[PDB]
Amino acid sequence: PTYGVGHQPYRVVVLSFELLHAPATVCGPKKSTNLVKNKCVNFNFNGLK
Amino acid sequence: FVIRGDEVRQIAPGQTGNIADYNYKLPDDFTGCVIAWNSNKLDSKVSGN
Repeated sequence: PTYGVGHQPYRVVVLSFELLHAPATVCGPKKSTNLVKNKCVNFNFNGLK
Repeated sequence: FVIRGDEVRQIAPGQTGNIADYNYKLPDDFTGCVIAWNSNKLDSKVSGN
């Protein structure tokens, strides 16, 4: 505990994603909406705008 | 130089003690290396040095 700041232990966590077109298993928290067909709409499918 | 083995922890950035503040002080923003090894075989006298 008496070491300098440059020698004190640091806990490190590394997150590695593999963003891809495969069907995602982990997704952020969002809300679904009813499906609308046959008109000009702005859609968002699993992060694909 | 030569110091007592226990005092070897006082030669480091951000340290305090007796050798650190009265004999040899290293800067907080210090870059380099420190090398210390036991030398009881070379600098010891039975009577006392």
